[PDB]
Amino acid sequence: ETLCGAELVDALQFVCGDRGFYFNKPTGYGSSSAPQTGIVDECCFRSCDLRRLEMYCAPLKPAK
Repeated sequence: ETLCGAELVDALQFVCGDRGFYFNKPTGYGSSSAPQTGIVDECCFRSCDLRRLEMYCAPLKPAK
């Protein structure tokens, strides 16, 4: 059905891997912030798909 609490973190840990993850979707400057909203709203309170969930993975960088 949905992903919450520990299940949500396990999912984020598995999908994101070494990259790590975050919970609040970015908003961008001099904007509004429905206050601070993110993955709980998208994947726990409601149903989300893999592509949505993967948007909460942090970058990788790299550096050459």
